[PDB]
Amino acid sequence: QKHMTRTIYTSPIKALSNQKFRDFRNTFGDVGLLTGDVQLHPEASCLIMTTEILRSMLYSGSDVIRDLEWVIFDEVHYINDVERGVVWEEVLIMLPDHVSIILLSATVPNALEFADWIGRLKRRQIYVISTVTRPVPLEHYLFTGNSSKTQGELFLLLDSRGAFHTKGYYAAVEAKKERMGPAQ
Amino acid sequence: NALSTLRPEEIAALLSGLVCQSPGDAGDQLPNTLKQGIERVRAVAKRIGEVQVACGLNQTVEEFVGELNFGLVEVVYEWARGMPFSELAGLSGTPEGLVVRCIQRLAEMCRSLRGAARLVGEPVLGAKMETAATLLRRDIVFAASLYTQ
Amino acid sequence: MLFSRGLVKVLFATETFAMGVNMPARTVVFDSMRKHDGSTFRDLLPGEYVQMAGRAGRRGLDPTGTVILLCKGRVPEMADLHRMMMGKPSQLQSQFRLTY
Amino acid sequence: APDLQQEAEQLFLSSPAWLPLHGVEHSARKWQRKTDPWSLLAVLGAPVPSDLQAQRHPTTGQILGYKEVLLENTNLSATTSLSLRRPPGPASQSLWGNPTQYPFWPGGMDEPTITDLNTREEAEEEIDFEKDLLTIPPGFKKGMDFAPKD
Amino acid sequence: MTNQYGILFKQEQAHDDAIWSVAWGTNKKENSETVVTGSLDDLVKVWKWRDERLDLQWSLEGHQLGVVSVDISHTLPIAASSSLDAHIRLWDLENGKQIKSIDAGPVDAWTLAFSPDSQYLATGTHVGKVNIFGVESGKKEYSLDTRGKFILSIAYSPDGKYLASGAIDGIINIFDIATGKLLHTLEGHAMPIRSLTFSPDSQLLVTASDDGYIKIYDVQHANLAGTLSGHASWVLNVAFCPDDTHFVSSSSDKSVKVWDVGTRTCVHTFFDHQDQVWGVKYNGNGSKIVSVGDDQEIHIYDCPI
Amino acid sequence: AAIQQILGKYKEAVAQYQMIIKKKEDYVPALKGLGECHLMMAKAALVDYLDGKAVDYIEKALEYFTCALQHRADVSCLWKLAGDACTCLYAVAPSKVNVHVLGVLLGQKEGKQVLKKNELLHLGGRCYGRALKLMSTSNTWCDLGINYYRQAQHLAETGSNMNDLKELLEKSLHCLKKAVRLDSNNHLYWNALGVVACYSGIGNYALAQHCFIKSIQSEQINAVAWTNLGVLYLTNENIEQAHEAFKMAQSLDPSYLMCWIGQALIAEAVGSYDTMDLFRHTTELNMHTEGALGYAYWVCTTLQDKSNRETELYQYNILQMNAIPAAQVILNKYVERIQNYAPAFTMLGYLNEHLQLKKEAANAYQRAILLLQTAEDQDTYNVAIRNYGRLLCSTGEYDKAIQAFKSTPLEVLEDIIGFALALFMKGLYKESSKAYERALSIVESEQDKAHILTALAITEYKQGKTDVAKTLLFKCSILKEPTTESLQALCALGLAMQDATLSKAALNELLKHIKHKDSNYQRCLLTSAIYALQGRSVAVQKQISKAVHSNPGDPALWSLLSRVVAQYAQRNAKGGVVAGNVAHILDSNHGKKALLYTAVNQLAMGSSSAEDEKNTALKTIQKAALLSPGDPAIWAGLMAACHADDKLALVNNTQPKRIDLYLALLSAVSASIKDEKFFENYNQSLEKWSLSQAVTGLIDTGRISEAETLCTKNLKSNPDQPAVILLLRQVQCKPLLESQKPLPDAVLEELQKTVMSNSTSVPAWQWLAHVYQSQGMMRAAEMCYRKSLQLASQ
RNA sequence: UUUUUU
Repeated sequence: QKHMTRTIYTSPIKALSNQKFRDFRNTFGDVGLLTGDVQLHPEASCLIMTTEILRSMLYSGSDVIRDLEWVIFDEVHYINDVERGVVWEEVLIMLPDHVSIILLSATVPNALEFADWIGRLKRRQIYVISTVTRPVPLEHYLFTGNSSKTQGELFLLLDSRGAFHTKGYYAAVEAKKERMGPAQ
Repeated sequence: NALSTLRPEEIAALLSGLVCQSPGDAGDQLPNTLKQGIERVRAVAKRIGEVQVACGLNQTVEEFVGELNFGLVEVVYEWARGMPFSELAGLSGTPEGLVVRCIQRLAEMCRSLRGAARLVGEPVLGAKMETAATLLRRDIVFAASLYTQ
Repeated sequence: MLFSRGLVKVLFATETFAMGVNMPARTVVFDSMRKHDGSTFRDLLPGEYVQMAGRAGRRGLDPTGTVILLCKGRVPEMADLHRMMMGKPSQLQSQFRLTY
Repeated sequence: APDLQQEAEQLFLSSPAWLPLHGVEHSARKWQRKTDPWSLLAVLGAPVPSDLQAQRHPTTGQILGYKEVLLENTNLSATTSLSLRRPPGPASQSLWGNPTQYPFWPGGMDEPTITDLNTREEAEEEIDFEKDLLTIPPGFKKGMDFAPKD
Repeated sequence: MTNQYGILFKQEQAHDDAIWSVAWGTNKKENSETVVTGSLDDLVKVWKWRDERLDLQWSLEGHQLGVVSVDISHTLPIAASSSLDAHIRLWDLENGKQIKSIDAGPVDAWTLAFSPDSQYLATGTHVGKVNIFGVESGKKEYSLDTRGKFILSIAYSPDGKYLASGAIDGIINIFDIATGKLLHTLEGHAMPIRSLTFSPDSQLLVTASDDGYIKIYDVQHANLAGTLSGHASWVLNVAFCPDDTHFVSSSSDKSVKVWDVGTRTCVHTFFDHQDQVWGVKYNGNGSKIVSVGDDQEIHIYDCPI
Repeated sequence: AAIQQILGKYKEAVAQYQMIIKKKEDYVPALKGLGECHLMMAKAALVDYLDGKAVDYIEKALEYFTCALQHRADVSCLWKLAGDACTCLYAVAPSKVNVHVLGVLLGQKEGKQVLKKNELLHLGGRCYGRALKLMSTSNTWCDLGINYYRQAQHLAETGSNMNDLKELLEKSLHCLKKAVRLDSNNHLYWNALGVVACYSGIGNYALAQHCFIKSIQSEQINAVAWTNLGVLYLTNENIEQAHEAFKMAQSLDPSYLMCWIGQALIAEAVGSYDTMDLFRHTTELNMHTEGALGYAYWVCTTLQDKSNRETELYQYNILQMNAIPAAQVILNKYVERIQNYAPAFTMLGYLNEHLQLKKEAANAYQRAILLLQTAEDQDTYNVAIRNYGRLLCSTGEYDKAIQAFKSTPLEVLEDIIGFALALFMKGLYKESSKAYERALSIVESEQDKAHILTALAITEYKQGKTDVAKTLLFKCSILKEPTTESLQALCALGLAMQDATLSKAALNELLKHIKHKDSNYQRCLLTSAIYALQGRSVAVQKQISKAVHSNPGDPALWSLLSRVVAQYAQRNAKGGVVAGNVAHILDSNHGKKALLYTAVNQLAMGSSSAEDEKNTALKTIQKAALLSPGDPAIWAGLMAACHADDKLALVNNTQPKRIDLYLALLSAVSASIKDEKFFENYNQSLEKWSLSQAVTGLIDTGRISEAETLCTKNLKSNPDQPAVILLLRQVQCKPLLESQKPLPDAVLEELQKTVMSNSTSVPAWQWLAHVYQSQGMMRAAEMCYRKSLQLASQ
C-alpha cells in the first residue's frame, strides 16, 4: 500500500479466507475477496483468493498480474495433497518474474530442497527462515477416569521440556487397570 | 442433445449427479423423464470411459462411471419448486450441511453452463440455465456470511 | 464469533475447526488416536496432531497450555505414542499429474 | 354497472368487428426472402504511428516542447502476443475463464532472439500481383479455380 | 460473477396500512439521509437512516385520505405530498409542521415532482395537461398541454430542459422546460405507464408499463434501445442509479430486480417482500435501495458500488 | 487523463481534459485527447444502431481537431485522426449526415459549412493525403486506399452512376498495392487488398483468394481472413468448402459475428432444422443487418403456421423467449439503418399488430405504401393498401380509411369486407349492407358465409328492420353447421326486443351442440339476461351461483356474481362481499372491478362488522381508486363512502371527519364520464345520482351557499327538469325550519305541488312528510308516508 | 468413518 502496487493473498480453504478478509479489512483500508461465490470489491489492492482462481487468471492475462508485487502463499504444505497438489505447482511455474513470492509453511524438514527448486526455477535467491520454541509451551497430559464424582487425576506423559516421561504412562495404565458406549 | 429437451427444474436435478459427494442410491418415486435422463447421462459417461480405456489410459470404465453418484436428484428436484427446507430435512437421510453445500455447488455450475451455452451457440440452453439458476437461490441456503458483511 | 469473545465456554469441534479457522483456546482435549481416511482406519500421523495440539496455549493470559489425551478403551500403547507425539512431520512431496 | 341486457347488446350487436372475419389472422400473408452475403465482408483499419511525446531539458528536466515520434509496439494484440507491452484488453472483462487470450511470459522463459535487419522505409519489394497466384488455403486439399481476368 | 447484494434492515410494521410511495433524500450537505413515506392513512412519517438503522423522527399529518405521492427536495429541507383528499400540502421537515396547502382535485393533481432547483413542483392532471405550480411563490403560473388521457407519471431531467409524461393508454410525451414546446410523442406501450425516469446526464429515458415490459428509449431522437422483460405482472416503479449503469424495478409479483443498461440483463433479484411492492429508490451515492411494500414494511438493501 | 482513456472510461477522461482546458486553452495534447475520446465514443455508438449520436460525436471531434490543428499544423497524427473521423460515417443512411465543419479544414477559414455525405468523405480523403504528404508511412497509405473505396461505394450505392467511377477504384487499388509492397508481412494490408479486389466494380476473384491466403499465412490467428474466404466461396456456389472456412474462423474466435451469420446462411440453404436458433444466437451476440432480417423472417413465418400451438416450438421458443418483442426491436434498428426496402416495413407492421401497438403498425404500413408506388409487381401494392386502410379504420380516422380502400380494385374478399366495415363504422349503413352482399356473392369456406350473414343481420338491424335481420339470422342457421356467433347474435337480437320466445330457443340451440367455445362467461351473461328480461330478479343470482358452482376457478364468474348481488337482490350483501374478495384474491388484474363491487356491497351491508379497521368500505374503495382512476363509478363510490363514514362516526359519537371534497369528486365524475364511449343510459344515471349526492352532502356539512350556486348553474344550463328543482327547493328551505318558524300555506303548497311533479320516488315523499311533521300536521304526514309505502310496494 | 476446491 505504500508503493501503490497490489498484493494477492491466497488460501486453500474457503472458510479460512473469510475471517482473513474481515481482519485485513479491519486492520487497514481496502481488502477485496474473491471465492467461488463471493466477489467483494474486485478493485482493491489486497485481493484474497483461493489458488484455483489465481491459476485460472494466470492462464489468461487478466491484467491484474500487471500490478502485482507480492503473492503470499499461505498454507504451502498442501502441495502434498493428492488431488490438489498440482494447482500449487501450476501457479508457482506460471508466475512472471516481476512478482516476488512469500511462502508461509508449517515446519517441514526439507525446506532447502524446495526453496532450491523455486530458486532455480526462477532466477532469484530465496531466503529460508525456520524457527522453533513456540511461545506458551504445552504439557501433554493424560486423563483416565477415576472417582467420577469430584476427583480427577491427570498423568503427565510429556512436559514443557520435550522429555518423554514413562512414569506418567505407567501410573495412568495402572489406574486404568484398577478401574477396569454413550452411558460411560 | 441430452439436456436441451427438458424442463429447467429437471436439468438441475439431472446435473446434481456430478456434485453431491454423498452416499448414493437410485430412486423409486421419480418421474419417467428424470429416470430416463439418468440413463442417458450414464450412457454418455460410458462412451467417454470406453474411448479413454481403449487408448492406453489406466482408468477402467467402471471407475470412471463410478464418480456419477445420484441420490440428491429427488431432493434438488423438490427444492427447485418452492419447497421449504424443513420438508427436505425430513425427506431423506443426509446431514443438512451436506445438502446446502451440494445446492451451493450446483448453482455455481448451472451458471458456468450459461457461459458455455452462449459460446457454443445454444440459445435455448442459455435461457434454461439462466432460469434454473434464478430459481435455485432464494433462502437460508444462500444467506450472506456474517464475516463478509 | 462467540468463541473469539469468550462468551462460549466449551466447543465440541472436529478437524474442520482444526484447519479452517484460528480462534485460539485454552485447553485442547482429544478423544481417540485413529481417524478413518480411505478404507484404512489409520491412526493420527505426527503432522496432524501437532496442529490441533498446537492451538492449546493462549497469549499472555496463562503460563502454559495443557493437551489432555482421553484414552478410555485400552492401554495407550506408548510405543505408538512415541512416534505420534514426537516425530518428523512429513517430507514435502510432489503430486504432479496431467489434466485435460 | 350497466344492466345485463344492454351489456349483452353492446357486446354483440354494437358492430361486426368482434367477428372472426375481421381479425388479425384470416389473411394468410406471405413474405419473400432475400439474402445478401456480400455484406459480411469486413475490412479493418491500421493504427496511428505517432504519439507527440514530450521533451525534457537535459538538466533539471522541464518540458521544452512536444515533438512527434514513431511508436514501436503496434500490431501487437492481447490474443496473439504474450508480453507486457500488448494493449491492455477488450474492456472491463471477466477476471478468469477466458479462452482467446494469452498469458504473460512465465518468468523462467524469455524467448526473444531475432534481428531481421532490413529497416528500410522505401522497402517496396516489387511483388507480382498477377503472375502466379497461390490457390490452396492452409489446411485444405484444393481451392477454387477462377477464370483469369484479361 | 455478480456482486454481493443483501438486506441490512427490516422495519416490521411502519404504518397501519399499505405504503404507497417513498422518497429518499440526502438533502443536507452533511450526512442526514432522511426517508419520507406515505400510506393509506393520513400519516406522512419522516424517518432518518442514521448509521445502521432507521429511527422514526416525525409523524406529521394533516391529510384526510390515503397519500398517493410524496416528494423531497435536494437543496432545501422541504417535502410535498398529494392524496385523494384534493390537497397538495407541503411540509417543513425541520420542525415537523405544515407550510402551505394547495387545493387541487383529481382533475388538478395526481403525482408530484419537484424541479432540479426545487422551485416548481409539477403535477399531472386528468384532462391531459401538466400543471406547474410555484413553491414559496403562489400557484399555477402555467400548464403544458398534451392532447391525451389521464396522466400518471411525471419526470424531470436532472440537468433541466426536459419533462416527460406517461399516461393511461400508453403514449409518452417529451417537453423541454426551456420553451414549453412538445419535442416528440412516443407510442410506447399499450397499457398504462404509471412510472418513468431519466438517467443522470439525461440521455436515456426508462419507462415501465402495466404489461410487464420495460422500454429503454433514447432522448434527442426516437430510438429505443431495447425491451427488458423479466417480470411476471405489472411493473410499478423504476429508479435509475446515480452512476449510469443500473436501475431498480419493483413489480406487483413481489420482487425487486436490479438491471444494467449496458447489456440489458437482470443481475440480481430480491425475493424478500410478501405483497405488491409499490416503491423503490436509491440514495445519494447509490449504494443502498429502499423498498416500501403493500404489507407494511420498509426494506433497506445493500448494493455495493 | 490519458491513462484513463487507455483503459476505456471515456467519460472520466473527457471530464479531466475539460478541467485542463478551462485553465489553459491552447494545450495541444489535451485537445487531441478530447478529439480522440469523442471519435471512440462515436464508434461505440455505431456498434449499436444509434446513427444520430454518432453524427453528433463526430461533429464535436472535428471541432476539437481543427482547434488543435490551428496551433501546430505540421504534426501528422492530427491530420490522420481528422481523416479517420471524416471517413467513419460510411453506411449511415444519408439525409442523416449534416456536419457543421468550420475553418481551416476547407482550405480558407470562412465561417461554418454544413456538409453532406459525399462532401464529408471527400474531405476525409484530402485530410489523409495532406497528412501523408509530410510523413510517408504504410498505415496512411492503406487508410487512403480504404477511403477511396468508401467514396466509390457511396457513389454506386445511390445508383447515381456506373463506369464513371472507374478512376476512383483504380486509385484505391494503387494505394492499397503500394501499402502492401511497402511492408509485405502484415495481414491487414493483404486483407484490405482482398476485400477491395472483389468489389462488384473490379471483380478479380483470383487476386482476392491470393490476398486472403497471404493474410492467413502472415498471422495464423485470423478470423477475418477465414470468414472472407468463406463469403467468397459461399457466393460462388461452393457450400461445402465455405462451411469449412467458416468452421475454422469460429474455431479461432468463438464470438466473431460474421462467421456465425455465415453458418446460419449455410444452414438455411441446405434446409436444416437449427436455422432459427442460429439466427437467434446471432441476434443475441450483436446487431448486424443480415442476421436481423433473417431472424425476423423466421419469427413471422413461425407465427403464420397455425398447426404449431402445442409444439414446444411455438410455446417455448416464441412465448418464453419473447421472440416477438425481440424481433420488433431488431426491425426498428434495421429499418432506420436501411430504409429503402418494403418487406421489412410490412413485417414490422405485422409484429406491431401482434403487440397491439396499432398506431405504430399504421405508420409502418404507410411507409411501405410510399416505397411501393412504382414496381413491376402490383399485388404487393394492393395488399399494402388493404392493410394500411384496415389498421387506419381500427383506430379512428374513418374518412382516411374509406379513401384508402377507394384506391384499389375491389375484387377480392378482403378488400370488400374491409370496405364494408369502414363504411359501417362511419355510418352509411346502406352502403355497408350493399358491400357485404357483394362480398357474399364470391364466397367459399362456408364459415365465412355464416359470418357475412351475421354481419348483414347486424348492419341492417342498426337501421331498424328487426324482422329482416331475424330472418337472415335464421337463414344463417340453416347452413350445415352453426358458428356459435350466429347463435349469440340471435340471443342478443331476441333480447333487444322484449320477447323471450326466440332467445330461449337460441340459447338452448347454443348449449345443445356447442362445446368448443371456451369463454364460459358470455353464456352465463346471456342466460342471466334472459332471466332478468322476465323480471324474475331472484333467479338471476341463482343462475350465476349455479355457474360458479360448476367452475370454481374463473375469477370472472366470481366477479359477476358480486356485481349481480349488488344490482339484483341486495339482501345477500355479505355473500357479495365474500364473492368480490374471492375474485380479487384469485388473480390481480381483476382487482379493478372486484374491488368496486365489494365496496358497493359493503356500503349496502351497513356497519355489520366488529368495527375493524383496514377492511371498511372507505379503504376498499380507495384501493380500487389507486388501481384504476378512470371510471366514474369509483368516484361516485368514494362520495357515498365519505357520507356513510360521517353518519357512522356520528352514531358512535366521536368526530365527523373528511368534510369538504364533494365538489372535486363531482368534477372528477363528470370529466371521467366525458371519455366513455357509449352506455348512454348508464352514464346519464350516474351523473344524475352524483349531482344529487353532492348537493345533499354540501347541505349536511353546512355549506349551504355552494349547494345553491351549484343548483342554480345546473338550471341555468338547461330548461327545468323536475329533479334538480326539488334539490333547489331543499337547499332553499334549510335555513328556515332550522330555527323555529311557522311556514305559510303558500310556500308549503308550492313544495307539495313540486313533489307531485316528480313522482315514483319514495325519497321525495319521505322528505315532504318530514316537513309536515316539523311544522306539525301529523295526519298529513301520515298520508304522505302512506303514499311512499304504496309506491314502494308496487 | 474424517476432510475438500474451480
